[PDB]
Amino acid sequence: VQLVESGGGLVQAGGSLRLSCAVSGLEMQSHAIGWFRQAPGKEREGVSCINDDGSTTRYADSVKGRFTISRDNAKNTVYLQMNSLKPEDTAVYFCAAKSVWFCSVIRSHEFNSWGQGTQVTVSSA
Amino acid sequence: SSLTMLNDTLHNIRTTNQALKKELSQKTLTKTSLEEIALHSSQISMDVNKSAQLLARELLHKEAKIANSINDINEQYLKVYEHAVSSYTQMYQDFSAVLSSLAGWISPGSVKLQVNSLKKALEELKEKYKDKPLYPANNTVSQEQANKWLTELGGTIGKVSQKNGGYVVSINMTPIDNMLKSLDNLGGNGEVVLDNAKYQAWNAGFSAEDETMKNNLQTLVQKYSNANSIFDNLVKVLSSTIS
Repeated sequence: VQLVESGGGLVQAGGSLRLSCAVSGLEMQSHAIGWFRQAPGKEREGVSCINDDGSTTRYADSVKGRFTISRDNAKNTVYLQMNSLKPEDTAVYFCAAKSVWFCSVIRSHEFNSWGQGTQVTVSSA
Repeated sequence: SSLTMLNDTLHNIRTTNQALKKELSQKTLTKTSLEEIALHSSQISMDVNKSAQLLARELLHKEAKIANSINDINEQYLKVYEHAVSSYTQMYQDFSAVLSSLAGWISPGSVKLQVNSLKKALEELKEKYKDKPLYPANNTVSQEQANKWLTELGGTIGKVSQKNGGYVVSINMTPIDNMLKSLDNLGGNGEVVLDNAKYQAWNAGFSAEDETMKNNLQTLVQKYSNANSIFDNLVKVLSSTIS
């Protein structure tokens, strides 16, 4: 199983980014996939999740209404559209997959596979 | 020879009926088991088309012009039981994954339970199978047609639901509704602490829920196999009549 994130970088507060996760090594149509983020000093934090057939998506309170998660079981890709970015959002962003089909509450210790992460840095004036 | 081509296709159906019977007599239906059942019942439907396409009175002498009756048992009976088995099995398998995650949602506190994790998982189960009816696989039918099949599948696993264009036999999610309402009644702040006695009734209750749903599925599998056995007996008579 390999999860590879791209789409991070530098962006001004108020701007937007689209993260992409390339999933290789698992029947993607059967596992929930989510996004976590980890700023240095702070603890890893669940961001978003989408269950195996996409009938439910979940978002942390801190990103509800600003982020949008989507998955393309065909292209083996999961996306996170990140709008209205704030300095609080600065962190390494990880793509992660579960062994089960459902999201439920996003909890790091319930996720089976992890990507290397990609940096998102939001700078305000 | 076309008469013998019919007998070769009728014999291919019984060969598939044989494999179908074995698959359905396994205690646990896996995702692999469902893939095989879909192929067989699909192969059945194909040869039922070629049979009708390709299409002594003593031996003929109840559920079943020869082509307008074999295509009737498959289209309005075998295919219905088949898709009902597929949808309910997928639901039950997804339910079993939630229960498997239950152990990692309990800890001492006297027991602390992650009510929020359990509730949201079951909510996803309900949302996922709201538009996955037992019957029909696509589109809709008349309210009377939907009710005819509810009686045939059972009000335990099915319920007639209104959808765009007509009606369907949906999966009865009352058992999931039962669990969600019970979880709401616990209150809390995302987690709850249950005295040992109350948790014991809930753990055993979860296991009983599982067994009830398993029994629901096995009963439905039984009806599909029974229908397949009636269908095989009809094919039997033909393979010997043409011979």
